[PDB]
Amino acid sequence: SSGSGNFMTRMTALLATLFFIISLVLGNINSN
Amino acid sequence: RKVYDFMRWDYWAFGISGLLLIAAIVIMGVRGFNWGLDFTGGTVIEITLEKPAEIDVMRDALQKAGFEEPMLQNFGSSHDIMVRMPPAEGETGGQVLGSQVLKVINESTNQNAAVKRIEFVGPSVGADLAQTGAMALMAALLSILVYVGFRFEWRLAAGVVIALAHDVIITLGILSLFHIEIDLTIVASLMSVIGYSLNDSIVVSDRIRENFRKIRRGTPYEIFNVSLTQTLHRTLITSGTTLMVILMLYLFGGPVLEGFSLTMLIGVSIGTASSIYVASALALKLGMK
Amino acid sequence: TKGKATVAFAREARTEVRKVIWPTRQETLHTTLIVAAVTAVMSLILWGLDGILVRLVSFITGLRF
Amino acid sequence: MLNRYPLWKYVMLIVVIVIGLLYALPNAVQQNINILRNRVNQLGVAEPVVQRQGADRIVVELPGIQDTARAKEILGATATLEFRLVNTNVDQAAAASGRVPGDSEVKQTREGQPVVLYKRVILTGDHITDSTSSQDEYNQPQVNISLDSAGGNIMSNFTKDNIGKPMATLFVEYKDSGKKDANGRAVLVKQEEVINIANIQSRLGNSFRITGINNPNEARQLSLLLRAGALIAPIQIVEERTIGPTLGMQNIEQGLEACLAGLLVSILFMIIFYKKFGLIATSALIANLILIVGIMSLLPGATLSMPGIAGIVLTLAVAVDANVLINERIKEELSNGRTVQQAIDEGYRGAFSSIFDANITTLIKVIILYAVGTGAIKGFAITTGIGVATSMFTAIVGTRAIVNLLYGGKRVKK
Amino acid sequence: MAKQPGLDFQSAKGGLGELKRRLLFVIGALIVFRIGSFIPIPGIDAAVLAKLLEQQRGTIIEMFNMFSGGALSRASIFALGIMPYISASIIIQLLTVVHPTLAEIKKEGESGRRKISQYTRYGTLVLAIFQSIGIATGLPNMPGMQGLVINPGFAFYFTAVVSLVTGTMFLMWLGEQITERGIGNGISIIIFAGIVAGLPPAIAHTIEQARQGDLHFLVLLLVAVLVFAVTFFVVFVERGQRRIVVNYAKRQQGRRVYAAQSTHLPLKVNMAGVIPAIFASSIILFPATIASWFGGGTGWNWLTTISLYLQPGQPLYVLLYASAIIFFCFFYTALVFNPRETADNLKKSGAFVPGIRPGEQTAKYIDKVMTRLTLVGALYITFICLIPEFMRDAMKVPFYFGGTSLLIVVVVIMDFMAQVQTLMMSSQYESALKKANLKGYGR
Amino acid sequence: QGKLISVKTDVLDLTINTRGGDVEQALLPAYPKELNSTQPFQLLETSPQFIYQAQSGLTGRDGPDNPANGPRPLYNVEKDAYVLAEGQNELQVPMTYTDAAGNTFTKTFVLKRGDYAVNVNYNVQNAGEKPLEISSFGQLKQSITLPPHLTFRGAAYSTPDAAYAAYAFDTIADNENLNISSKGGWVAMLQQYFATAWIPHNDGTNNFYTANLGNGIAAIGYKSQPVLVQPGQTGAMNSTLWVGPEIQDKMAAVAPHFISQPLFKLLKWIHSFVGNWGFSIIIITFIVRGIMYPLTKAQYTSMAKMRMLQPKIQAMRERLGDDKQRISQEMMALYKAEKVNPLGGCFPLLIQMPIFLALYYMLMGSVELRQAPFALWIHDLSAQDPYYILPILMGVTMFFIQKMSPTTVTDPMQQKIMTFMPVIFTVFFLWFPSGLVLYYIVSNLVTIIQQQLIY
Repeated sequence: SSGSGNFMTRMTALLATLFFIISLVLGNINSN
Repeated sequence: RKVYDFMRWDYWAFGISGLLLIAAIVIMGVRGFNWGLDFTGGTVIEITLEKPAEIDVMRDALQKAGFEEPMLQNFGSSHDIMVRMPPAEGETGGQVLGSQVLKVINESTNQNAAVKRIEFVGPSVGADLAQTGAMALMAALLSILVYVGFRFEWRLAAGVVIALAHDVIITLGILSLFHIEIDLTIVASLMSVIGYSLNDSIVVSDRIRENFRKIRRGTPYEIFNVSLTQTLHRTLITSGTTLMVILMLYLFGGPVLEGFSLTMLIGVSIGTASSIYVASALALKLGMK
Repeated sequence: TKGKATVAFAREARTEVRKVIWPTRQETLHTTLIVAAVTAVMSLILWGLDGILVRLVSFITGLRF
Repeated sequence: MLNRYPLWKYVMLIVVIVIGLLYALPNAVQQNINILRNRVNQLGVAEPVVQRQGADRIVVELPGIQDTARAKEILGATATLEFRLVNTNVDQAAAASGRVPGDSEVKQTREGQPVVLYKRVILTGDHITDSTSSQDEYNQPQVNISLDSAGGNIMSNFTKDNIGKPMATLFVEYKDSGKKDANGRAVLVKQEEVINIANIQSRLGNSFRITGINNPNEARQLSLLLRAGALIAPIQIVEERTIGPTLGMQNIEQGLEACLAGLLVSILFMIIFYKKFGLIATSALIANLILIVGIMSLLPGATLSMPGIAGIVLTLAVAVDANVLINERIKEELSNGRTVQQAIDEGYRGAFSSIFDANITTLIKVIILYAVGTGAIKGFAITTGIGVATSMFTAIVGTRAIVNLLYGGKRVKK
Repeated sequence: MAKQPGLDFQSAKGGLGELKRRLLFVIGALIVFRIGSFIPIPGIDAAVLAKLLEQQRGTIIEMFNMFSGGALSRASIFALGIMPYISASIIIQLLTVVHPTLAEIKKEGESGRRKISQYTRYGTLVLAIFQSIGIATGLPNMPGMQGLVINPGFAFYFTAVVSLVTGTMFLMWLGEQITERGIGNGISIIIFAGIVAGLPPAIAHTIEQARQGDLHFLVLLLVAVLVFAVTFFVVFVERGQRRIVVNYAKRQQGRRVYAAQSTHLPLKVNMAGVIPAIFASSIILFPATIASWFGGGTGWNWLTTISLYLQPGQPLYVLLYASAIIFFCFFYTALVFNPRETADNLKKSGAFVPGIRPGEQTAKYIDKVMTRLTLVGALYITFICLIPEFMRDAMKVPFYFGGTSLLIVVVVIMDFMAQVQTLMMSSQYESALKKANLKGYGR
Repeated sequence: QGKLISVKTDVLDLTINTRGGDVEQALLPAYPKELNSTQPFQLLETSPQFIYQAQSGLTGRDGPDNPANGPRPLYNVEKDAYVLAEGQNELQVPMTYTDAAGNTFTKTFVLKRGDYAVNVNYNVQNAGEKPLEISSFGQLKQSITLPPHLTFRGAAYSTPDAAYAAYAFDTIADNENLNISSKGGWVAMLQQYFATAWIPHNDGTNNFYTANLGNGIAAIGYKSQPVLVQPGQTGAMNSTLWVGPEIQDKMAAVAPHFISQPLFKLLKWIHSFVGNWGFSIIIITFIVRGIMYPLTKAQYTSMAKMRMLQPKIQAMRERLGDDKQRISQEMMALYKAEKVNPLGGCFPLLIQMPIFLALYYMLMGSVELRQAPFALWIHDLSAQDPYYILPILMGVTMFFIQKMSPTTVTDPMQQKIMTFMPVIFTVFFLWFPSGLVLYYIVSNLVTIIQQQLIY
């Protein structure tokens, strides 16, 4: 990690990290 | 963890940044600063327009209402264009019945557009809003100045209001050049931000007063310096929280709240930029006889 | 520098590698089965794991894209 | 204890905040939203991505636009499905063909071409049962429409005459209002968009051929839109995206959203820059907000405004930074050699002095602004005033567990 | 340029809580990459296949492929791959070799010299942006259609660009989140996550989406049934290892205390030669990949003077790699890089001598290869790892790319397969030494 | 390679390249190129730094003149110069090539007295005696702009069944590719007074196309319906090549009957009705640069003071292998003052880039650097000739804005990130107009008033 400290919590980090598939891809949730 | 390097470079750097403050006030005089709807009266139209869409069509309807080409003062962000021009003449005001010249917004074949709002404030009415705006603004700053003087120290109160106002007046002169309206929302924003930035000044100054009262035969001015280096990171962390709030405001206010957000965004950012440290060093010069 | 100069290394290496090869057989079927087994399983372990995640999400993108 | 709220009180506060976040905030049609999505364009729409807010409820209206309640059925209007022989000379330009390199509303508005001939009704009314794309033997993917038996039978009978004629798949077209006396209320003409143009050559009546497509691998979205256009019965648009119609009222909502999101990320700061444990560090903020919403409903005497909401940012601000002022005080002084033995009592005596000063510094501006300002400033300082008096006492007493929380554990340098 | 905070580990502590995240962090990183390396990017064109005409659509090129973990077939949210990490890796380790006296990194007469911890992970996040516009605005006729990455509306390509750079934010986070109950550090963790986009179907995945429903056929999935050539090459790497796994791990032969059975893992002997090899290949594979990645050409790949000397560069640049190896392995590896970790934390199988006996390990098994993995001489090591790269890349491979990427992830598979064995025991009770040296050896 | 031959008549002066067999220079003997001169006006040109020409021929997969090849073939012509005069109305110049299987292709430029239209008659002799499918073809290819030496310029297409369309050479930053199928028609290039066009007389459907053929070279053409030619048969396809006066009705009398707009326009909207061109761009740049008042300095000072010796720069990597449950406290513990610079991290790098690239993009393709704005002191913002002040001035201005507290050192890492900037800038921006260069000076002018006195 970095030497200046801060915490990215892991559940929220995984959920944000695999959001992009279920959101801004077209056809999947909404077809345009 | 200990050891900070920047202090002699910084007050000198503040010093060259000074000429950018000279410049900002010169834009204020040369290009003007007084413009608004609340501020002195104004006629305002806001429209959403698609980029390749014909603006000469948009100009044809404002021509027909009777607004002229130097008088139309252009602003725009993202997908919205915002045009502002002096108070509407005679009995032909901004909300008038009839004519039907601006009602052609929202039908298209190339000028792809939509009307959002239309505004009108008249001149002597706008004037009371601006003069009270101008007083309201000044009295709150003055009032804070006086508190920091009585509370702590006047040499530091004056060094604070000098330092935190300098990046405000520099940022304002950029806005001045751009013909931004200085509505009561700009007044509210200028008096929103002073404190979330100055809270950082408050902690250092509390510590400096406290460190000064305990000491016995030693000197004040050495302990002032240490008081900075002790409370340094705290000032950086401090108002990180308010900055998170203003950024959320900035994301969902988008174009129509952009300069209100931009004054807030820059406003919370001045406590750690010009800051207490330059302010303290000038009051330190002054204290030292 | 670092061109066609600095001996003695490349030719020596080639005779070194040929002679580490030399005194022993290079292959054996069951020892090949064990290394392929760990290799296979490790590929299978991944494949079951993204079978219940991305393989289901991509079924929709087959269907609707 | 490290927590300075009694246990049933702490539960009771925890009950209170989780029960409270249910309040106010809570609120085939959905496959025909692509077709409905092309009708929203022409109004300045930078990014026309369409979305449902329920099963039969579709949300996409623009930022800030004057009244759309006049436009609901105009915008919801369907085609007759009349399909009749035309002639497209030379270009072979058509609206869904134009959408393949991606689409843009002025490029789409100017999309399409003159028709030199434009007469002779072949198919009319309901007549489509499907549309789909299939790879075919032309190297470039082919889109097909599947026609009904009665329609098929009509096409089958008139095949040999029409074989080689251009035949129009026809959906609604816009049209200038007659009166021109107001914004956004001009009725649509139901059969004058050439969406796709293609030539009869099928020897199978129930199968109609639509021009092949240059999409790099994609084709289902384009495939669906033709049967979406045909099988749609009217959809009247609803709800908003935070952004949404009426500019000055939209400001209020998109600022109120901003104080909720602003709040939420301020908590993420707390989580991100400090050590988690219980709900202790979050606790005085949630009680301050509640008293703020409480005092205001006991006093419904004003009116809402965005200067109010800016006071709401201002009063949020004092609440978030005051929590930060007490957290960073205790550790840093503990780190710099301030007592351990006498800690909590000296944190009572010195840890709250900048919490006071900020709140006082905040109050005197608000007071001076209320007296001398006009318009927005009154709006702004009123909502703030209650909140600044409220926050100060909430914090001075309510942030006191913080001092025990961060004098606990390893006495090593923080 | 730079910033320091904001990419960083979860909050944690001891005592009787949080016991169930056993191999969750170690191997979840690999699954996390697989979701974002298979899926399409945001937009109307994002399942993008390469051109069959002049004016439109991109082109396949091996340089994009081997460092992406992708290929045209789709354009994916993590489709920067390992390319900015390895490219930082060349800038902040292989370009500093100049002038030994101010070079640093070398041995001092003094103890220690560590300073580079923060450079690779944050170096990735300067190149990611420039790379992300480079492929998005690269290839002869774009990747797919026409999106430009500064659009405040029609912003799909910008949206893929943001998704890549915030994805590199997240891929970096994955490397250093292991510390709560996982294992591995440094480069190895990232590579094990990063090239893991293929293997099973032979190809670099997307049997997914493409063979789903009423879809007829996609021509590229012709080569996918050929998993035996793919596994044949990955075996052929394994094959060259000395084969030794022998006897029992009971009592005093254990490399686990209290075992009954012994882990059926050969002790790998060729692991050391891979350290110089990757750095020798990646500095030659970088300027051609740059020109491939920011590639262009009118209707087809640019074949003018300069770009002819880079773009079909392959076969000559690999020969230059096979020659140049000697200068990473002679006067540089062991003076930069650490000679530690020969076989003591890699061997988890039992038996200290084969046959369990005093002295007499033999030349034919492990003894004489053991001497030159330690005592002065570094002739053997790097060369034996060029024979599998040559076999695989002289005939190519049904993975959609050859090259040294398909040396690196195979070796980190052996490395983790040893590590996972004693991980509950090491998490339970202290293990004296954890990997971070890799066997760095040359002359 | 190949040679140039001269072909002369009363209104027509043509010059024919053996390489490809094409007319790559043409002149008009009846219109001098200035007052009291004997020099004709130049029409087609092909010398370095500009191309304008027709390319004649037959295409398809065995077809010689196809525009997807490497170098066009070396046609034979019997003569080194041709002059037309009394006794014959018509001069015929056959350019002759035989491809490897033994077919004879001939493209014959035929020129009559008193006319600007040159008939082109394409023949294949099928002497290698197997099947051929061969397609009639033309390209017309033109540079974007012509510097003086001694816009109206563009392309046009017409069909007999639709409206004429045309498009000028002031907005190519990309281009259309044109997929038009039509029988009859013609394809043209336009200029002041003059034009060239291909008028294919061929039966059946023609395929038209337009293209870029490299940076600021535009092209337009046709490919006619494949002609089936039998073993031992001679076949024929027919076109007229116009080289003279811009009369669009003439050709139909002769004939058989990426970049987009959103950021660029958005930056247009913040000053739309001003109407002072170059002046608005440099003002809105000062403003945007003033929004960037911490940000521009934040970019600067993150390439400045990058290291803090050995002890400070190493952090939270060796400590992870330990596994010991304190590591979360230790992270928070480590740097307090310390702010070490490891190259990137996205944020003082990303934000600034799209507005100044949109400003680059607008100014590069501009139509608005043509007039001088009244308020500006400089005229001639589209000037890009060698031997002028503004590019040295910008080289020195780039250098100045990296100065003032740089703090040098002789470390290998990161130092020359500062100092490579004016080196890359000065050589790269030394080509293309004064108004591009002048924008970087007003962009840098915000940093400058924080450097020294200036008005």
